[PDB]
Amino acid sequence: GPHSLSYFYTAVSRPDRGDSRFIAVGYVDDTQFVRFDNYAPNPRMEPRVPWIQQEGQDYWDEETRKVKDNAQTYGVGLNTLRGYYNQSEAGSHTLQSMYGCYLGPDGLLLHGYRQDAYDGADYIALNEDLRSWTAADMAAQITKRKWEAANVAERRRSYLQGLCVESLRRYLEMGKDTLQRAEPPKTHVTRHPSSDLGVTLRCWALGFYPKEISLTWQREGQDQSQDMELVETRPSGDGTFQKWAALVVPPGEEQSYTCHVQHEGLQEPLTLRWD
Amino acid sequence: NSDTVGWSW
Amino acid sequence: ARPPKVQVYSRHPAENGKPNYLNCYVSGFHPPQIEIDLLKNGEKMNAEQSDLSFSKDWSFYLLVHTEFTPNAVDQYSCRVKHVTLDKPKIVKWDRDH
Repeated sequence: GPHSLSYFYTAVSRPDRGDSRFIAVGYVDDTQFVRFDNYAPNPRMEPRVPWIQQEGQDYWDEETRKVKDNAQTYGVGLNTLRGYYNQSEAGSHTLQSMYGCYLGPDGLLLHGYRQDAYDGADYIALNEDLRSWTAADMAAQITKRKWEAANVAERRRSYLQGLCVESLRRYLEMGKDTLQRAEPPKTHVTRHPSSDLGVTLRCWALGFYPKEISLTWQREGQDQSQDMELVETRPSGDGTFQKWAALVVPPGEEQSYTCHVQHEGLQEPLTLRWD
Repeated sequence: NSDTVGWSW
Repeated sequence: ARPPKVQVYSRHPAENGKPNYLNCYVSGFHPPQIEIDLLKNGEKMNAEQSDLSFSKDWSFYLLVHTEFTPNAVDQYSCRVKHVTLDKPKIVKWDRDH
């Protein structure tokens, strides 16, 4: 509902050879806008949508600076967490972070977050009040005490409340023609007679944005939604998304089943059938 | 704009 | 380590002899090291790979994609190699799924 800006950091350790790969991606809602990779020679913060090229080179230099520095913080942090868990230097390990802000009716911050995972598992998270931490295990209590005593919460809070939402507003203005348009699903139902007599009905939703959508199948006699084969929501390749939900129905009974499509790009919910 | 992430874990 | 889920699909409904985009979506995997190849009749196609990102559950997702004009004989498939799979996962493109 409210717009958001987020960054996704992935740091991977290299077995017994001291470096660490750092990958960062920037999103405004469900649209990737920036990227950074320190495998590249002379790594830089690079744009990955047309609109962010509105920003001049001052922006790109500064952001490049800050994600290079962040990148070495994550290298050290990898070696530290490997310390806490008493792991060897022969295996590769992963340190991930995601953080971001949602812009509220005020022009201010609705809510914001910062979460950290080690080897794919929850490690530490900032709480809703932006003044306290939640440690996922024994080691994250070490990190937690450290971060309370140093008031790291106020660094992430002043960022979320200040720079994060201000930049979010600017980015929403720059890409006004793409980021503020919710695009509804184009929908239709296909029919596949296939199991001697069972017929497969497949309800498609293509071309929509943002990501979140709901598709369910309903049968005329029953209040609960039907069992269905549902694919994970997937990118179209052009900035939109797509999904389908299918089920097998007895031959001749297709008009008992309805597909229900909910998306915030639609005026009201959509009912659709094999016509 | 990025956060500045500088404190050790 | 969690295995990857792999989807192969066109951006638009397939029409023989009319240009489209072939996508290979790979998600839910950990760790992030992976090999994703779009195959046209067993031979790797030149395709761009998206920048590494992850979901709220920390599992990774990547999109490999290139242009294609499908017909009634060309066989498209996506080949994935990850530490969770000892033999590669090949999923063949189907216009209906």
